[PDB]
Amino acid sequence: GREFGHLTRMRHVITYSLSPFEQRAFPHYFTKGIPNVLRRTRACILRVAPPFVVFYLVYTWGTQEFEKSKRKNPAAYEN
Amino acid sequence: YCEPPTGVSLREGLYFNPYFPGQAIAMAPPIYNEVLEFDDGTPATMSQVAKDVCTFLRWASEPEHDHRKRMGLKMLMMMGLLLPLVYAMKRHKWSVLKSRKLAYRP
Amino acid sequence: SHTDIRVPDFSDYRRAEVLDSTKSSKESSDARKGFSYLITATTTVGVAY
Amino acid sequence: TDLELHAPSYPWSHRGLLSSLDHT
Amino acid sequence: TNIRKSHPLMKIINNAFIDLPAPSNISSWWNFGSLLGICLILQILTGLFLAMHYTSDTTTAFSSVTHICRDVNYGWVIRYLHANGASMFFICLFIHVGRGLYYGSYMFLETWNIGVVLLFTVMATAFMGYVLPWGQMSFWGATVITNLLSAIPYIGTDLVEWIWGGFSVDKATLTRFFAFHFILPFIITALAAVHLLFLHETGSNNPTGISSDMDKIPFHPYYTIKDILGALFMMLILLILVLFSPDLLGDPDNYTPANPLNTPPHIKPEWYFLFAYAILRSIPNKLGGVLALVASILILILMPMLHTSKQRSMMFRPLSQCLFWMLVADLITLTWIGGQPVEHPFIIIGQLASILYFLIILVLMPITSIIENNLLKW
Amino acid sequence: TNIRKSHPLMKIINNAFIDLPAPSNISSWWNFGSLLGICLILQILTGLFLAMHY
Amino acid sequence: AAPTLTARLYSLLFRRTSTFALTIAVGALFFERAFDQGADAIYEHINQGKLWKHIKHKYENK
Amino acid sequence: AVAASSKWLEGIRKWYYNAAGFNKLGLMRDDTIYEDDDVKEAIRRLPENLYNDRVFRIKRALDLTMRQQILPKEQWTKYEEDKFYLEPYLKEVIRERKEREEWAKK
Ligand code: HEM
Ligand code: HEM
Repeated sequence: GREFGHLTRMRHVITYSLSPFEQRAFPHYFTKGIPNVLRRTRACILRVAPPFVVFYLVYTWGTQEFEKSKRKNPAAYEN
Repeated sequence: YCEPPTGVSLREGLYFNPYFPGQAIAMAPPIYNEVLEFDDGTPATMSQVAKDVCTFLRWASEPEHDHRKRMGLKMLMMMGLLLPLVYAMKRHKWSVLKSRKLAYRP
Repeated sequence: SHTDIRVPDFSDYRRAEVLDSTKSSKESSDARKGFSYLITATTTVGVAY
Repeated sequence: TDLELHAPSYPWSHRGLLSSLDHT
Repeated sequence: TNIRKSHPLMKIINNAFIDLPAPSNISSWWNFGSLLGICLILQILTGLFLAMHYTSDTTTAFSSVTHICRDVNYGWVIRYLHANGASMFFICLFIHVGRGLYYGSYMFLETWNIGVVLLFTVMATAFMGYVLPWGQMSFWGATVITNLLSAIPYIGTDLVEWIWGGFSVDKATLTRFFAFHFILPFIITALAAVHLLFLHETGSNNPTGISSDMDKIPFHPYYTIKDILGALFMMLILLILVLFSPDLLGDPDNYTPANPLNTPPHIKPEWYFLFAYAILRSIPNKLGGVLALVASILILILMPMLHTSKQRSMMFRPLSQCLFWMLVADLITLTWIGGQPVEHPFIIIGQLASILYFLIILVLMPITSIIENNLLKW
Repeated sequence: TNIRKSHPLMKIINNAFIDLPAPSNISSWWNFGSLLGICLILQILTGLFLAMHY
Repeated sequence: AAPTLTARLYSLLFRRTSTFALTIAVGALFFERAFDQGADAIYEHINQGKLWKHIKHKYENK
Repeated sequence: AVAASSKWLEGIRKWYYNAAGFNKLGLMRDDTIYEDDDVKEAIRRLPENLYNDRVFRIKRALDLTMRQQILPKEQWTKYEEDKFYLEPYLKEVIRERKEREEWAKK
């Protein structure tokens, strides 16, 4: 009982629009795609990376240390 | 295969091999030079016979290799040109709504 | 608040063949609808095969 | 508690993505 | 007159798909859930052409799959679609869930609670029928999981033998596990038909967190095409994985036919459980350990009422966005731990993840949502 | 309020067999549709074990 | 303002809705005709002298 | 607690208002509140020259994000002219619930 007749109430506003057949669908895709990514990646490259960055360190530390005490046990296997 | 190192004990029936987890296995060496004769006219060296054996064995373990990499190729060419179509029909439809201006007058 | 109103400019989105506001579009009407339907016309064939 | 000898790699004649099998 | 609005069958589908008010900013992320539906119809369909052939004979089971992946037309394709098309149905789940902990999607109490049940049922069918290819990994994981539920002080002795039909895997077990696979599946589909009944009557969401009844566009021509496009994009990756490198996501230890005479050296399940198996063995005390294993799918119903912010979604909450990315990295280190033998730091380190999956969303997230309420004066 | 009326799920079984108008003089020859309903339902639970051990 | 192929194509066979649906049918006949060869030739040229059809000439029809 | 160092604290209050980005999309603070049932009644008490403004701000600042730009930098809502036009209509609905509650209890 919440179809397109009865919802919120609004007043004094206006909007315009064309058709699709009187326009082209590629307005400078090449020369506007790159700047958007350039401006937005900077903002959230800092918000997804640093949490993930402290796993590379612990993983490499553990891997190389275990490799030592598996491939180089005869170092401390003193005769 | 290699001869056993110094200071290592081994079983009488056991022969030294460095590729084994136990570092020794009951495999009495069955493969060496000129144990066979290749009827096709090939100088039978150990390496060549071992290579032919391995190429036979994998095929026996999974024969669908050759019938796989061909449908895996007639899938990309056909798809790789239909899919760039659907995109265009999309753009048409969503291109009604990215062109509207929205002014306010109280 | 009524008589006033101008639809703002849609000049940079138009097709280049209807971007001139001097001449009509009844001449520039068949090329558009013969172009934008071949995507679908290809598409139906693609779905079929 | 010991080591193992991981085998090397060879340019096998069937190793590619779009390759085949020598049927001889 | 208008046949679309007076026929008893087409009122139902017009009101449900073709003509429902929908927002207009929805992120692609609102995309994935439909994909799951595509997976659901494909796992059922491909899975009946195996129970046609398979034989629940304890010394006939393993040779069955071995003859199907050789003997019949195109069976090598279907076996692998069934083994790989659920490595991805489990891909979908972690995205459709994690998003609802970004865009405040739990305030739908009714929708949210008929969820977790489905999570439990789907997660259990795969274990319940990855032990009947009848191989050593299949038997020797079955034994290990079985011996835990037997550590209940008075529960354990009796329940364990009812599923074996004896003392150990014989003709009396493979038969009733193959009983299980058939029925969990059909029952699950009806819970999915009810998830959506709730959905009508609140409408969808939008990635800002503000009710928008002002500007709702239809769900024909727009959501119908966006959906079809992305769906015919899941069939690129699925088929490239299966028909280029199938053997990549598995293990080479369901090939030696099942025996009690051997025992696998480095037993470990497939990737997508090793998370709810790394808590388990992380701690001593078997009776307790089973309890901490299910603390997790029920940690979730406890998180609609720990909410302590004034706004919905993380888009306008730049300080909480830090804590949401130390949750997923936690679940990635915790899956690197599990499928790997026990050494010096593995025990100490896997432990931290277990301590933290709980300290992040039990203490921290309800106490760090006020430090910022105090900053915008609500 | 009344729970059955306002709940989104109970609202459906309430209109189907708890509360719908029915005629006064319906005989016992109108009992066979529900018997078929019962009859169809045995045959799927039986037929399950005849393939499980089958 | 010379018309393009599109205008004459739409005048010919697209604005009928009884013609349009057909020529979709048409491509698959053409595609079916021109695609087996286009894929088979390239696949066989990629790897030559290596499959039985390249070796059967030793033993075929004596 | 502190007063002299609170001038430091005021500074961080300017920082957070620049971090969260509801000013970038052309909004004020009270446009971004989650409407449970105590805020569904203190919205129906607004005068009809403040109700309509909140509708036009939201409908413009929601179609930017399906287009994925933002608005020119001179147009950002400045920090100090932001308006709390809804605090007074809300710290009365809450104050009257609490009352029906001490009634029933005691
Ligand atoms: C949610 C739905 C389902 C999931 C997630 C699922 C999962 C699985 C998995 C992972 C396997 C392992 C196969 C292998 O490793 O080779 C399997 C096997 C099997 N499943 Fe399913 N399954 C589902 C539905 C069904 C249904 C509905 C049926 C029958 C009605 C079924 C019958 C079988 C049979 C007979 C096998 C053994 C055949 C074989 O191993 O090749 N499954 N299932
Ligand atoms: C077989 C399992 C599942 C299926 C088929 C499924 C399917 C769906 C579908 C089709 C939607 C609506 C479409 C959409 O929002 O994109 C949806 C929404 C939702 N689902 Fe599920 N789901 C499943 C499991 C789960 C699980 C495990 C949860 C865990 C909480 C969950 C919670 C939700 C929520 C909160 C929404 C609301 C989406 C919104 O924000 O509007 N679902 N699901």
